Amino acid sequence: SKANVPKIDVSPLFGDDQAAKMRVAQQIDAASRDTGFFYAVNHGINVQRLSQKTKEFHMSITPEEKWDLAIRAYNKEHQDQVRAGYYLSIPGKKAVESFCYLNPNFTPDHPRIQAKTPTHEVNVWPDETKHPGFQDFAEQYYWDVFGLSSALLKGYALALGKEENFFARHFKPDDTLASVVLIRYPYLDPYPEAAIKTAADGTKLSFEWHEDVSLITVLYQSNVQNLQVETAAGYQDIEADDTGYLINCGSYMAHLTNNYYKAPIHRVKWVNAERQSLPFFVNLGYDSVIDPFDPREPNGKSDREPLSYGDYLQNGLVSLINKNGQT
Ligand SMILES: CC1(C)S[C@@H]2[C@H](NC(=O)CCC[C@H](N)C(=O)O)C(=O)N2[C@H]1C(=O)O
Ligand SMILES: [Fe+2]
Repeated sequence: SKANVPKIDVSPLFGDDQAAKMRVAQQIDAASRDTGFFYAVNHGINVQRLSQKTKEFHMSITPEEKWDLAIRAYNKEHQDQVRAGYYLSIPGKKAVESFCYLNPNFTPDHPRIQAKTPTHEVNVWPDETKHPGFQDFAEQYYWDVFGLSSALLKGYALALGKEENFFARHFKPDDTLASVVLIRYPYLDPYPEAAIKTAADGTKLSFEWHEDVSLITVLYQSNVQNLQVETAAGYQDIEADDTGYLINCGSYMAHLTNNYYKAPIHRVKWVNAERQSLPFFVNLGYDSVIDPFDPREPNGKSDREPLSYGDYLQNGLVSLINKNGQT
């Protein structure tokens, strides 16, 4: 059965028509209370070019380069790379591979880098001559999707009865913990069975059920259907749409809203197809704390304790590896 995933024209969130912004907020509210997914359309980002530049990267990087960029899970020499870098495939065992990068403003002179604060790292990049234009393209993409995400956060805020900068004031270029992951799901013949997981209902999967570790997740994927969302009605297929961004809440949103906006449980079906999954995880700053609330209660009070974003994030990232494995 197909999940209800509405297409929402988010362009008013970039402008000054406040009533039009409220009508978008209502759609976000409805989707958030239903399956928890929607497609953002009329978002302004050139996703075809994103896909093409990502393809050029994934198909030309070499094994040597992958070792040289590898996170510490794959390369013991890179002890500072917990988040940022290359996540290698393991032919015959693990099909997916990916490249993660963080805020380009996390430079060696950034105060959180100097302090060695958890979850902050300086990005690693391949050689420019081997991948001309890639670093520059990827850094600008970070800021293009940052901008889209800021507009979406205005929509969420309004949807929850707040002023539009409720979330966005904690989402800032100098300190956001947001990440881009460029994931390659390959076509393989034969496809290794160890890379295929099986759900309790029999569905072959590439990644097991989870909630995202994010405030919201802003995802581009190729036009190959693969995601499913759990609803009271069972797991439902999310249709692909390679012209839109698939949006959903992460568990920090669920905490902040006392589950009024749940972090939907979702999973990735196994498909033997060469495709791309390019999430942007919208994370706040390390010390950002928003007081939890509950938009279902007249006084809006919640019995949840405030949680800093950095505490959330550090704990969540490890937990997800422990539950569904090292990606
Ligand atoms: C379904 C997803 C988009 S979300 C799910 C899974 N998510 C993660 O591993 C989180 C990675 C966070 C990142 N390294 C960081 O440091 O910020 C992943 O990747 N999966 C994607 C996929 O498999 O397509
Ligand atoms: Fe996810």
